Amino acid sequence: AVQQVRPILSVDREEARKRALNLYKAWYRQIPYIVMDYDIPMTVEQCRDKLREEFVKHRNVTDIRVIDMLVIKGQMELKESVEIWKQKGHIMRYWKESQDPKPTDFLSKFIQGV
Amino acid sequence: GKITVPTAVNLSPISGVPEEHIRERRVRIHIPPKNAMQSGTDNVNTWQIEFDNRERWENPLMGWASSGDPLSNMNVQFGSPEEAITFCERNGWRWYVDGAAKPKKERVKNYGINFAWNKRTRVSTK
Amino acid sequence: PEKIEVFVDDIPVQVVPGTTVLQAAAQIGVEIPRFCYHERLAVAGNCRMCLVEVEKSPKPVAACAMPVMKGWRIKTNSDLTRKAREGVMEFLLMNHPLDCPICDQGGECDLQDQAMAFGSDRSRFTDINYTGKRAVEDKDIGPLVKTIMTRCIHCTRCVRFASEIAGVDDLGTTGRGNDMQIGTYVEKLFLTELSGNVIDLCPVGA
Amino acid sequence: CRGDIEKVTHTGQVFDKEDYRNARFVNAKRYVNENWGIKLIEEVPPKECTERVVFCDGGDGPLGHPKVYINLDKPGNHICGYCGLRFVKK
Amino acid sequence: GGVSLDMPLGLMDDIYEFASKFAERLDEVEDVLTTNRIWVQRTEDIGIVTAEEALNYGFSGVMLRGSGIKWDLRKQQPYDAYNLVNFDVPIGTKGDCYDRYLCRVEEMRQSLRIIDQCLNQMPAGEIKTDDAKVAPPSRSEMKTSMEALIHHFKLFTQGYQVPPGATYTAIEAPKGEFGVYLISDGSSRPYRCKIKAPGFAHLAALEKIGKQHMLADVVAIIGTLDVVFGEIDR
Amino acid sequence: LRRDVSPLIQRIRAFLLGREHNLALRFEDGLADRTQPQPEIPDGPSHLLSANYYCQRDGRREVLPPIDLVEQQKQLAAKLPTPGKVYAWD
Amino acid sequence: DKPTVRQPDAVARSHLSDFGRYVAECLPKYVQKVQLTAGDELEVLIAPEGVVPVLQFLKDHHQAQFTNLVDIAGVDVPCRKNRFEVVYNLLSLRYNSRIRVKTYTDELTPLDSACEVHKAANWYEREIWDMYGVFFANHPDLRRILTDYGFEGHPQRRDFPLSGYVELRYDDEKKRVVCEPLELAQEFRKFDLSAPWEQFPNFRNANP
Amino acid sequence: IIKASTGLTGLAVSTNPHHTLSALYGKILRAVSKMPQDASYRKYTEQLVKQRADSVAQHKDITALEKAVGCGQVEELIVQAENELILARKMLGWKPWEKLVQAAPAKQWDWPPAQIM
Ligand code: SF4
Ligand code: SF4
Ligand code: FES
Ligand SMILES: [Zn+2]
Repeated sequence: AVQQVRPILSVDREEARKRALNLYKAWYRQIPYIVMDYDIPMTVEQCRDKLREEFVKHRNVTDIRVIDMLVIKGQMELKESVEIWKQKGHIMRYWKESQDPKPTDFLSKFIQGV
Repeated sequence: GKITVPTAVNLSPISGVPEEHIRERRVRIHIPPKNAMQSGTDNVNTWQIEFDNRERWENPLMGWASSGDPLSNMNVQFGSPEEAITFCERNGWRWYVDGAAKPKKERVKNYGINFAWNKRTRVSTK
Repeated sequence: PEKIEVFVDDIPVQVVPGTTVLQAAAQIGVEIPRFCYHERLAVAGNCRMCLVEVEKSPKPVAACAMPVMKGWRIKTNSDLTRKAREGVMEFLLMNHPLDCPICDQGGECDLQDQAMAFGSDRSRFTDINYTGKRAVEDKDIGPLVKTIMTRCIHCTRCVRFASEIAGVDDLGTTGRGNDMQIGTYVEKLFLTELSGNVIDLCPVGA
Repeated sequence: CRGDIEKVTHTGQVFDKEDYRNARFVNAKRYVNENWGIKLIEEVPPKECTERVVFCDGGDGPLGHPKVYINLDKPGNHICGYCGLRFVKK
Repeated sequence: GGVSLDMPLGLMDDIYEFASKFAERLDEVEDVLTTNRIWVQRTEDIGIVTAEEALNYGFSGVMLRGSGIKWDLRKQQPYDAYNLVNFDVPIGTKGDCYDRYLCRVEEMRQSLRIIDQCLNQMPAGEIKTDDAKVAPPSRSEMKTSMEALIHHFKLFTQGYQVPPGATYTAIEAPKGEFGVYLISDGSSRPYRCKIKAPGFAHLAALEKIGKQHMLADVVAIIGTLDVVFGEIDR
Repeated sequence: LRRDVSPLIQRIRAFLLGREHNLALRFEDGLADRTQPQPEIPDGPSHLLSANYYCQRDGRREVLPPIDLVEQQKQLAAKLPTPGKVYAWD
Repeated sequence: DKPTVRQPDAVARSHLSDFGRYVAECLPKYVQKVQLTAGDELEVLIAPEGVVPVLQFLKDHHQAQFTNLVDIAGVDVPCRKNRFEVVYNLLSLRYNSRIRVKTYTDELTPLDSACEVHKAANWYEREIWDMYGVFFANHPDLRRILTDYGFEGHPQRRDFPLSGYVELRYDDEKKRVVCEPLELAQEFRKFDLSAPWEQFPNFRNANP
Repeated sequence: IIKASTGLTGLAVSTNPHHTLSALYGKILRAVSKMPQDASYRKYTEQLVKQRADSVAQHKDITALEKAVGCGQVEELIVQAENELILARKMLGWKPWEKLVQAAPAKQWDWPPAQIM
C-alpha cells in the first residue's frame, strides 16, 4: 500500500502546511489591493471571509502531493491576482453570483423536480 | 530523492469537478452490450465506465432534446475492471459495477446431430 | 476427453474433440465471419463465408461445420482464405438490392460490416444494364414483421429458429436455384410468442 | 383573423388554441408548405408493364435515386420505396 | 486519398492568365514598399535573430531562412510532387524584418515558377485513390453498383478504419513548419491529433526579442513574425 | 474592345509606372467559358475487370506493429551510425 | 505492381534502425525501448527520470544533432497506471532526420523540464500543464496559457466532458460576464461508431 | 584567405579555427578519459574525436578541412565541439552507462489500451 514517488514542491506534510501558510499569508496581504484595484461589490471583510471559506473547503485533504498541487494552483491564481490579468468577473466567480440557491430538503426538490 | 506515500489518493480537489457532481453521481463500470442484430464482438471486449442518465427535456422553442447534465456523453474505456476501480477511487467518483463478464460457456457443435437415429435433435428442414 | 493440439494462425491451442474450426479459432480470439451459423442454432452451410484454408488440403474447409482433428494448421489470414471470402461475398452481393438508404438494418447489417472488413471494394457485375438483378415478391407476415425478401441471402437462420426453438413449422424454403424463396408457400400469419427474435436473427434485414 | 396558424402541415402538426407556443406567431408568419407530397404522388398514374421484374431509376441516371428492381408477380400496385412511383402488371 | 473533386474545365486557362498578370503587380508593390527609406527604417536591424537563436528556440520556415539557415522542407523531405518541380529557396543574411520581407516576396516569385511547372506538366488520370474503403466512390457507381453503395453508406456514417499507430508528419507551411502528430486507436475516430503550429514557437521568443526595442519596433515584430492565432491557440 | 482610357492617359500612366502596363482586371474574351461540355473522368489502375483482388492491393492490412529494434538484432544475430544523410545547411 | 500502397523509404529505415541501436547502446540507463514504426518514424521510450539527459544528448552529440524541437505533445490514456505520456518530437537539420522521445507521467508525479535544453519547452510544457496537469519542475514560470483565467480543471483529459462544466453569460444586474452551470439548448448526440468486426489481424496480439 | 562572412546571422568568422578545434577535441578526450572503458559512449566519442583530430591534423587549409569533414563550416565544427564538451561534462555527472532506474510498468507501452487480456 506504500509506493516511492518523486516529491512535488515538498518532502513532508509539515513543510507542505508551512507553504500553504505562506500562500494564505500572501493571499491575506493581497486582499486589500484586490478590493482597491478591482471594481467589485465585495468588501475587504467579505473577501477575507471567502478566503477562509476556500481554505476550510480544502481543510479535509491529507496527501502531500495533493496539497502541494492545491498550493501550486493557489499560487498561480494569486499571481493572476497580483498582476491584473483576471477581470472583475473573474474575481467575483468565487462568490456564486447569478445562481439561485438550490434547496436541500426533499419536499422543495420534489416540487421543483430536482 | 523519493518519499513515502499511500498508494490510494483522492484527486477530486485538484480536478475541475464541482461538489454538486462529485457528491451525487454514480458511475457504472460495465461491458457494453453486443448488438443482437450483429454477430460480431470486437466492440464488446473493452470495459468502459459511464455515468447515470439525468433529466432530458423538450426544448420550448424547437423540438430538440436539452440536458443540463455535462457528463451524459462521456464513456471512458478500460482494459480490465480493476483499473476502472482504481480510476474511480483515484478521481473520487462513487462507483458501482453493473456485472462481471461470463467466464466460459462450454458448447459443442456437431453436424451429425442434425441427422440422427432415435434422437429428437433431428432437423426437419435444410 | 483428452484435448488435441491444433495450430491456428501458427498459434497452439488445446481443444476438446468434436469442436468446430470456428470454435477452435474463437478460443484464442480470431473470429471467422458467418451468416448461416448461430451459436444457439443448428450448424449449416447455406453461405460459404466460413471457408478457411487448412494446410495440405486441396479445398478450403467450412469452419463452422469442420470437426478439427489432431495437428491441423489453420491459416485464417492466408491469401487463399481472403480470395475465397471475397469471391463468396461478391456472389452474396450480386443480386442483393441497393436498398441500404431505405433499409432499417443499415448501420447494423452484417453484410455492410463484412463488406468493409472482408469483402472487395468494387463490383465486377457488368450485367446490371441488361438482364438486371433478381427481385422477388414480398411475403405476407403479420403486424410484427415487415417482409422484403429481395434483401434475403438465403441463410435459413429463420427456418432453423422456427423449426427448432420456436416450434412452429410454417417457415420454410421453396423452390430451386436462384429462385429459392425463404418464406411461407401460402399467405399465413407467422404467429409465435418468440417471433421478434427472428428480426434479431436475420443477418441482413429481410 | 390569420389562417396560417391553424393550418396543418404534412406531418400532422398544429398548435391548438390553448397552447402558449402560438405567441411566437403574433409577429411572424407560420411557414406551412402547400405542396404536400402525398397528393402529388397520388396524382401521377401507375405505370403498366408486361415483364415480371422492372427497374426504377427515378429520372436521369446519375441525377436520380439508386437503381432498384421490383417484382410484379403479385397483383396490385407496387410502390418504389425511393421515389414513390407505382408499377402494375397486366 | 487525393482531392474531393476534379478540376473544372478551363480553370488552368484562367490560372495561366492570372500568373502572367501577377508579376507586374509584384513589381508595382516593390516600387512602393521595397527600398523606400521609411520601410527600411521600420524593417532593418529590427528583431535580429541569430542562427543559434532560431535553432534552439524552435523557429521554422522563414525565421530559419531569414538568419541564413538553408532549411526548406519542400526539398529536404519532399511530399506530393515537390520533388518533380524545380525552384530556388530564398535565404536571408541579416535576419531582420527586411530580410524576412524580401524572403516572403521572393517566395511569391518562386511560387509563380512552381505554378508554371504545375500547369506545364499535369497528367490525365484519376483524382482519388481507388481503394474504395478509404475514399468515397463516384455517384454513378454509388447509384449503380452494390459495393460502392455499401462503401458510400459506411464511409459517410462511420469513418474508415485507420490501423492503430502513431505518426508525426510535418510540411512547409508558409508560416513555417506545420505538423500533425496523429495517433489512432484503430477505431473510426482519432485518439489524439496534436497540431504543431509554427506561430506558437515563433511567438514564444517574443519575450526575448521584444526587450530593449521601441513600441513601433514591437509592432513591426508582430508584423514580421507572421502569426495567426487560430493555430497558436489551437 | 476593352474599357480603357484614351492613349494620352495611357502613355501618362505608362510613363509614371516605368514599365509597359498590362491590364490587371479580367475580361470576358480573356477568360474561359462559363458554360462548357460535360467531361469524362478516366479510370484508374484497379478498374480492370480481371486480375483485381483486394488482398493484393490492400493498403490498410499491410500495416504491422512497430519492430522492437533492440530485440530485432537479438533475434537476427542468433562509419559511425547516423540517423540520415549529411545535409550541409552551413 | 501496387500503386495504391505507399512504398516505404529504405534509406530512412536502415539509418534509423542503426541509430536506434546506437542510442540504445549509448544510454542504457534511461532508454527502455526503441521502435521503428510504420511510416519510417523512430520512437525512443525513456524513463521519466531521463527527460533532460536524453534530450540534451540528442541536442549536442556529433552523431545526433537533434537541435530543433518542434512540438511537445501530451496524450492522456487513462487505462494505464501512469496515464499521461509526453512526446518530444525533435528535428535534426544536420543529418536531415526526425526522432520522437516518449515518456510516461502521472499528474502528481512531476517531470523534468527541458527548458534548459530547448527554449521552445518554455511554452510547450506550459500548454500540457494547461491541458493535462503535468507539472514540470524547475520551469521558469509555469502559468495558464490557453484556458480562461478563472478556469478550474484540465480540459483535454478523457475524464473531462466535451462541453465543459460551466458556461458564461452577461448579467446586466451585476453588469458583468458571470459564470453559470452548463445547460445546452441541444445536447451533444453521442454516435456509437464502433466496429463489431475486427479489420486488422496484424494488431490482434500486439498488446503483449 | 579567410571568408567574408559565414552566411549565418550571429556567427563570427573564426581567426584560428584549427587551434580551437584541436584544443576542443583534446578537452573532449580529457573529459571522456575519466569514464569507464565498458561504456559505449566513451568508445564512440573517442573514435569520432580521434578521426576528426586526424582530419584537422592532416589538412592545414580551412576549405580542405571543411571538405574533408563534410559537416558544415568550420565555425559549426567549433559549435559542435563545444556542444559535445558540454555533453561529456554532463555525462561525468549523470552516469548513464548503468542499468535501468525504472523498468516499464505492465500494459504501459502497448498502444490499443482497452483490449482485455
Ligand atoms: S439487407 Fe443490408 S446490404 Fe441489403 S439493403 Fe439492407 S442494409 Fe443494405
Ligand atoms: S430471411 Fe434472413 S434469416 Fe431467413 S434465410 Fe433470409 S437472410 Fe437468413
Ligand atoms: S456461417 Fe459458416 S458456412 Fe455459413
Ligand atoms: Zn424509384
